[PDB]
Amino acid sequence: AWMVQRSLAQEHGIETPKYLADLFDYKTKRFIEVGITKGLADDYFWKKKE
Amino acid sequence: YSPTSPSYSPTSPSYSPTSPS
Amino acid sequence: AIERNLARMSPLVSVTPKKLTWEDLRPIGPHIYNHELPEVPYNAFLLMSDELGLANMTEGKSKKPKTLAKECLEKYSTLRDQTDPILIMKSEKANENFLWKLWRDCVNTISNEEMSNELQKTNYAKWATGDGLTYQKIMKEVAIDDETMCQEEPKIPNKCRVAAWVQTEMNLLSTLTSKRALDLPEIGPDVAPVEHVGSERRKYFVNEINYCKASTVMMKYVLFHTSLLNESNASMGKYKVIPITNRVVNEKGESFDMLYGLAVKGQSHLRGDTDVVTVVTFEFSSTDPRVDSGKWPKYTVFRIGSLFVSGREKSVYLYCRVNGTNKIQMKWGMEARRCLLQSMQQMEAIVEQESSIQGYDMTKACFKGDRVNSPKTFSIGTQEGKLVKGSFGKALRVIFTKCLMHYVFGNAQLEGFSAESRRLLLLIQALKDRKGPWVFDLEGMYSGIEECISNNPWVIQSAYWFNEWLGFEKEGSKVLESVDE
Amino acid sequence: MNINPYFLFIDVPIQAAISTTFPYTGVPPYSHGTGTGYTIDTVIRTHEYSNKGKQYISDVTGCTMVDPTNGPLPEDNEPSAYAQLDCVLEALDRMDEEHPGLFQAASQNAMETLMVTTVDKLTQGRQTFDWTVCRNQPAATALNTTITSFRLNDLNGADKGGLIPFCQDIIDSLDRPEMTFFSVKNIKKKLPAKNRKGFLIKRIPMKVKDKITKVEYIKRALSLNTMTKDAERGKLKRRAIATAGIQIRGFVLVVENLAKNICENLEQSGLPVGGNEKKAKLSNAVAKMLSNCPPGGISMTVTGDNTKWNECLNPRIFLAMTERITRDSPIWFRDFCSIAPVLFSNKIARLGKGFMITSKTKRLKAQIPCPDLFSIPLERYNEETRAKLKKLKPFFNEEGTASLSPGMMMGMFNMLSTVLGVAALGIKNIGNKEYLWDGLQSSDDFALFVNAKDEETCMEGINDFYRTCKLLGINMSKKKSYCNETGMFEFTSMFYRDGFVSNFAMELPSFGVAGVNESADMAIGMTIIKNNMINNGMGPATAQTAIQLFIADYRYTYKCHRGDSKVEGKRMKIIKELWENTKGRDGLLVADGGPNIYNLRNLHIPEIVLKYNLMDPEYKGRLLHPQNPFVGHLSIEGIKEADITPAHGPVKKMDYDAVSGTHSWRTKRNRSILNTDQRNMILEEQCYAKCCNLFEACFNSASYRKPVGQHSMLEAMAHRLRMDARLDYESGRMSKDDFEKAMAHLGEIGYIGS
Amino acid sequence: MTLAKIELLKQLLRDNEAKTVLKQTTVDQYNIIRKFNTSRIEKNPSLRMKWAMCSNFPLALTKGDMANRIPLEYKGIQLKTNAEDIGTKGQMCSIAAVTWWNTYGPIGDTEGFERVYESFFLRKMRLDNATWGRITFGPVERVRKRVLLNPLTKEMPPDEASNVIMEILFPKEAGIPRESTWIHRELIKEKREKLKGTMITPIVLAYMLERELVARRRFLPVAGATSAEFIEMLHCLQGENWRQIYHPGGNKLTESRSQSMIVACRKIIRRSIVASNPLELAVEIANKTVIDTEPLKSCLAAIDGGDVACDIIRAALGLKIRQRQRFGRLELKRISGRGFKNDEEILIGNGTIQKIGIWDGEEEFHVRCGECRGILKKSKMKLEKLLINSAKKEDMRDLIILCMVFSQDTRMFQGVRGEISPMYQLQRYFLNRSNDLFDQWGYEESPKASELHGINESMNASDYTLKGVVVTEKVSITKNLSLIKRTGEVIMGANDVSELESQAQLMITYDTPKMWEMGTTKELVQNTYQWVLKNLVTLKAQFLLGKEDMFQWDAFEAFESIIPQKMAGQYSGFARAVLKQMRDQEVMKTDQFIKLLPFCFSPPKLRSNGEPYQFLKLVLKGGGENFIEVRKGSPLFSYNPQTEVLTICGRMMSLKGKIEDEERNRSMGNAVLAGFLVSGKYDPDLGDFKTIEELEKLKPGEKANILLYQGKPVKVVK
RNA sequence: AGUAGUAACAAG
Repeated sequence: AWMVQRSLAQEHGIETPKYLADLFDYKTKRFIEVGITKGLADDYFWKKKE
Repeated sequence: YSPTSPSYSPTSPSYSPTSPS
Repeated sequence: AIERNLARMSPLVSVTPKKLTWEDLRPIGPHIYNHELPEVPYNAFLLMSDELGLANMTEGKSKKPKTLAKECLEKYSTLRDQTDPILIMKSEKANENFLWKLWRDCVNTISNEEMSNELQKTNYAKWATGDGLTYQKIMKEVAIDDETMCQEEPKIPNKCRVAAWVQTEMNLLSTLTSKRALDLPEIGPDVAPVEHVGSERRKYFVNEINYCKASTVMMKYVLFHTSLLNESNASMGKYKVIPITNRVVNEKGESFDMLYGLAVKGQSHLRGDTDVVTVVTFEFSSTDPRVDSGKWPKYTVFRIGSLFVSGREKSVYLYCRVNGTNKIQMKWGMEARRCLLQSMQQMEAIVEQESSIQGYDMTKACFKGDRVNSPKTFSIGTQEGKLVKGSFGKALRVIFTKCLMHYVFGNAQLEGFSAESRRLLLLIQALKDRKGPWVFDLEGMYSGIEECISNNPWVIQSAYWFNEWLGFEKEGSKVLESVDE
Repeated sequence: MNINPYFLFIDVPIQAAISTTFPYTGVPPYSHGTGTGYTIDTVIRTHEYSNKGKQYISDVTGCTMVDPTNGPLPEDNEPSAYAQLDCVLEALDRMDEEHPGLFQAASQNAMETLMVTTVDKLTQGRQTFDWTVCRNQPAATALNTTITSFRLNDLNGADKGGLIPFCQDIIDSLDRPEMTFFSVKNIKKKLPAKNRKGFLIKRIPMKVKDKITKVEYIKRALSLNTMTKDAERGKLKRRAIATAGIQIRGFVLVVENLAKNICENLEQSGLPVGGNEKKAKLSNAVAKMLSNCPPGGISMTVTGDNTKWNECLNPRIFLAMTERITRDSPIWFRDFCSIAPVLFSNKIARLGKGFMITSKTKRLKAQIPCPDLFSIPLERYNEETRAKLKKLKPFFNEEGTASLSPGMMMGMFNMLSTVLGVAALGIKNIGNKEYLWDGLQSSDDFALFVNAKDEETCMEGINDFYRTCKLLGINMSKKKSYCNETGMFEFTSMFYRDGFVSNFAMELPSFGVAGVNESADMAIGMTIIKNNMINNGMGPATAQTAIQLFIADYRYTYKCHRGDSKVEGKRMKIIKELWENTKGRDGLLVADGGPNIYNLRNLHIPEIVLKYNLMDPEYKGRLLHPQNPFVGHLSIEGIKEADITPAHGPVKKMDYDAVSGTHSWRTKRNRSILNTDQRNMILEEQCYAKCCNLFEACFNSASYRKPVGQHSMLEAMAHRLRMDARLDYESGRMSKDDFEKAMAHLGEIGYIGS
Repeated sequence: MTLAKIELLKQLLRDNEAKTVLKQTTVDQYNIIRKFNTSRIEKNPSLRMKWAMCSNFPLALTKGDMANRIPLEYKGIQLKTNAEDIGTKGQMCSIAAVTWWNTYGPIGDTEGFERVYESFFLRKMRLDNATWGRITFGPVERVRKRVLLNPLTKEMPPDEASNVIMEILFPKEAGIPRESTWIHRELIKEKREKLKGTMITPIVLAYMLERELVARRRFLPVAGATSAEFIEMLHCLQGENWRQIYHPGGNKLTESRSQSMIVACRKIIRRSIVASNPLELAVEIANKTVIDTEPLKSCLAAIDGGDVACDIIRAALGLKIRQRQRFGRLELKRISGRGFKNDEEILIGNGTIQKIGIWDGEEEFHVRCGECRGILKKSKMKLEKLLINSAKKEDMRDLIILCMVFSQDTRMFQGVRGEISPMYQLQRYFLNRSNDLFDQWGYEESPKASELHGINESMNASDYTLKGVVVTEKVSITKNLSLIKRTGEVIMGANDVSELESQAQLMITYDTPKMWEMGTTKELVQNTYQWVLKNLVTLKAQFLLGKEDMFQWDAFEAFESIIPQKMAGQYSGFARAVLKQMRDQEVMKTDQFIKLLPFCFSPPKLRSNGEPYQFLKLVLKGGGENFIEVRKGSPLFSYNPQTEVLTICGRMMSLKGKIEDEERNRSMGNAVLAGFLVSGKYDPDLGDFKTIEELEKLKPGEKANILLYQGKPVKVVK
């Protein structure tokens, strides 16, 4: 997981995120974090945005 | 001098006797 | 619990303290004075003080061992050509004929126009080398069913007495000669004053040893084992004639190739490190074996001729002996130069201490003296029962020889003896220091020493020397028992 | 005038000339043939010191077990194994008082280290007994053959990575009704030969699968391999030594780690401290006891030696030590620490090759293996063996092994046995008598300092110490121990006389050519000189002569004499050409027939670095060729580490500084056994090597940092190369065709791995 | 590269054995199979090499294109194994093959070599740019200390260093990002550029990076030069019996100069203090002392730090005194007040009793921490005021804890949880974990003034701030080395200088024939007694003529400096008495004369009743072995009448020809107690051997039993 | 024979 993340980040000249990403979009060239919450999406969004 | 030469050792403290004359 | 058990434990469980006195220190191995026992025979791989090298000027080069031996034998043609020798001495189980034939085969091979130093596996070579002497390995089932097949009783090292020659060796090997054999390579040039100090010291320390008889004997052992180990690996299947040689340098710096004799390397399929290869040594000597016959029971000695040595015809004998070695002994032989370091370190430490006191390098002062300081002397030996003092160089030359003897006569007997007698040495020191030493089982301590005194010429002589020195230490102690009374 | 070398001691104190008493230019003693004679001696003696204890039959192995612990107190001064649990516990309680929280601290650190410890840690051991081939192999080999064989019996705890789940499989394997394992068996092919017997037996070893029963396996897992110790110094007679299996190593590691933590914080432990740190510690301890001496009283030092140390020490006592040390620990960790002593309590000694019977008349010899030791009447053995085998009978097992419940033949508890020794030192006094004792303890070696009013009262303290030790199963040698007023003593071959004196002879054999390679050996050789100048009182004159001697030895060993020498040789022929072809000959290494430029001041500078600026750029280019074929796959250990063998002690690894070049080579593996075809064993070696090299091709860090993961090597290699490929194609390093080929190949690999 | 690896994996997976290994072996288990070895292990490597070098093809060849560039033979010499000999063993080569490669082989790229092996090349330039002073022959007291073997580029913990090397060599495999990457960003960047474009194996790069980042510390015998740059030349610096002056090349740290500065100043004061006019001698020595190559005066003037000793020497040399203290990451400069340290066994809140130093008196300090500048005010075991300027969270977090740790507040000592110089250990404890110490303090109100504000544990502004938070020199020196203000207030004294004897990081030299007077106890003892032995003839003659001027011979002043200030005078009283007694009663003992003469220098101190103090042993400074025995031999001084040898600190000197014949039979009992002489032999009726106490509480005329040493009891009369 | 020394090698 980390080898992939560090290969991708180093290839596309982007900062290696301190945490382990869930997906990487090759078109956008950005790491993605997926979230499954049993409450409010906006609550989970801003709590993981911090 | 040369290390093996006795004069290579520095002049040591020497007790010289005292006399008022 | 501890005090409970300690209370009920028997008084028979005791550490039996005994305050040591000089009187308690009886001589070690008193059997070495028993004249019923055989005097310990010479058992070294090569001759030492009794060596004779046939000298031949080197034309600068380091030519082939076969070539340099050939060229040396050509100059002493009379000794080389002798075919009618007088048998002087015969070893109990030695075949004189077979040995002489093997010597002639060696001389004839080394002197021939071929580059090969291989001997044909003749009936005499086969006998000398121990051809086909290993027992056949049969199947365990056959052996179990065979009633006559028993586990053999082990051979035990025989109990011997003091031999006068072991003293003679020490005396003559620690003596100065006109020749230098050391092959010391170059070091980088000196920059640091301490580097200059070491180099100026080496001129005293290295030259003292280099000129002494022991150094030349050491180099012969070193160079022979070096060639023998290479021959043993390179020519496992072949019987090979190997010269016993040395490159010696006189006072003017002239080089001479010495030929001490020829050796026959037998078959050498040396798989294990302890596996034996038979080496048959044919070494020249001026020494008549009849003068001290107790030294020479392992040797078959021919008289091969004569040399004019100092306005006198001196007789030349050929000492022949079936010997053996393994890979380990050869490798330690190849490393025997380190005898220099053990002796040099011990004596340089005294110079460094002496320099600490005076404030300048006391090397020259210790050796030869200077305008301020008298030459440093040491108790060196005994003459007509009286204690004789000798020089710093002599003391260096004694330790160096002693350290060569540790290699030449090194084994489990010397290992055990040196380790166990060291306790006694330190106890004696405690009495000398007036530090009131106590022992727990003195007679058990002597047992561990004395079980190591058997047939090792160096152990037996070391035991003799220990007792001699102990006697003089006991006499000295009488000066201390009067102090503050 | 007759020279007497002992007359030196008239002018120089024995300690001041102690080096001259070590004959370390001599050949150290080697054993020939069998060690069965010596091993059987150990089995008999070990049982002689415990025979008055409880004797019973193991209901696990059927072995004859002897328990001297809590046995009857001895009534003589012979070696006693009758250690009293109470006294051991009282000794450990008095340590716990003097070091509050040490036992729990040590237990915590050891436990936390274990929770972090991975299985690969077990590869750092030396020679290990491999139960699968009933021979000694390297630790890493024995571990692998155990892990792979364990897979055949549904034991995959090793795959988790941590030591604990592997150790769980080891104890769980003892419950398996049958054990299938990978063994080795050789095919015999009778060929002709030019010898008396007329023929030859060419063996071809091949990997097989073998099945053994639970009891048979338990016996193998509890078994020690025995051989004779070679090249041991200061001893007339040889002794048996033992090697343990891989199973117990994980448990021993933790128990020794526990004991190390305790030992580190004990003021009187000479372990695990070593060299200059030990000397300082001992020197401080001597200065303390000297100053803390009662005025008008006397201080005395026992130069202490223990006898039958391993023979008399008892696993059951160590089991108690682990129990009392791990008092406030989780039950799992207390249970973990309990296993190594328990496996030792039920250990079985393998008796070696057996005895050789011969006919001097018929010139025949035969090896009688241990199973068949009693297949012949004992009248056909010599008096010594006939006596041994008669005393062995009760402890002898049908399959040629011996039961050995008491004693510690393998050793391996050096720290825990030191903790036990320091416990005795810790008592200090008995019955409020007018004396105090203290000391230093390094395994079986001890110095005891005793303070009192007179030496008579000091002797009472020494006698009380002597007796106290017997209660812990420790036997002070009365033959080899001696006492004197404080100022001089000997401890682990270090000699004190108003301070520790130099003992140069001890280090002498280490000055030789190490036998790693001509590059490493040059660094090692110069470093040994450098270090002996610092530590062992080697003066500048001797140091410089050492440089000469080393170069002489080096040149003859590696057949690399000076290019301007007229020395014959195959290498020398090319050296002579290199000498002529080279302009800057100062730049040539000694190994290339170059001059020696090493002196005292530059001993610490790698030879290539010293000569670099003096080198010809063609020579320098060849010497340091980045893709040279002499340097193989280098490990971080490969470049820095080298096993150096001292005269006295265990074989330790030392660091050296050398530039990697064409002289940094490696000798072919010892696959040179007479009338043996190793083709199967070599292929196995090459298979693992291929897999590991290709893994290092994908993961370049593997050589440096230990790779982590419980997933397959292939899964890791595939994922890496898939990303490599994609990002090589999307960057334009790889062509569209190559990408399609790569992804097609990866598709086949993806299928093979699932 | 990538395709080649994938193609090679497919070829490898064709082998069903390899397929099994790759599938079954976990990434963890790579580390096990990497070391797999079924070959019989070599027990004698030194022998095996001497053996193998005599064989035809002992070396292993790496299969490749470069191996093939080596011919089968050269001018008859077989270089590598024949193609018909390869198979189920591999291709081997002779040692001659290596020689052939170094003679006629391919010439490879060596670009970056010097940058890869920078560590080793600096080691060489340090030697090449070095200067060598004199070698001198005299006693060297070496101490075994844990020292750094080699200088480092930037020292790190191994785990930290490991990560930095991963970022430099193998970034894709570096794993979880670490904060160290940002800290060492300028190192990484620099190393990447140096190790760009080199073809040398990355494992070699990794090792050589590990060499200059991971430290190697060992116990070695040292003598006043502890810095790695000296340690790497330690073999040439000294033995037990000689010293070699060595100035290494390259630049040295200021912290190394500062540490040596302090050691030098402490040594000058310790020798000066014992002189009549310490200030005169202090100035004489200080002027002629050099720290490596820099004069002491230059270092003191250049470095803004040190201790009491440094300031005292500064005042003596006419330099402005600094009152700078460095408490790890806190830098203080005295504003007002004076503090004295009193080591007392204070009970600490974890559950142990540690001997910590209580600083008495009310002091004000000029504290500083990067951005933070403040004025502190501490009393005995308390903090009263602390006026600090506004700065970053990180810069304030340090200063606020550091101020409350250095003040040694009683709340801090009673707030320790877990197993921990003892004071500096508390700094590194409460810096890592701070949420333990703030709970064991208490909070108070914040001031609502114009400039005043308060902060809490969350590193931000709050009303629950810590208790006491408030956020917004022409000196003279006496003969006795006391620093006095114009008002008469002494602000520093000789008695304020640390007693701690430590090893200088840089080699200190004294450009004076008096340099020997700056020796350690064992050095001074050895030299002093050597001076006595060198002048024994005149010294002994003059003493027997009735003169006692030798008692106060300059040569003995240095010796006095290593006698504890308490006992020096009392020892002299005893020594002079015992000496006078020996000549006055014609009971002379030359060994005892030599032993005690140096102790006669100090101004004598006699008992209240006017008789001298009696002594069993004379204790000198340093370890427990540093004492002289009056009756007995000691580690420092022992005489053997058997061989007339005098051992001083291991060195043996002959007294042959310096001993009176009638002296050898003379008992030492006459020269052991002041105002006592040998009456006769041991008298059991007089009871046990009398103690020094009982011997001092004896009325003149009475007899007593004395034990000189084991087995020498003597009856003595007063 | 010899090496060696409590048991081997003197080819397998």
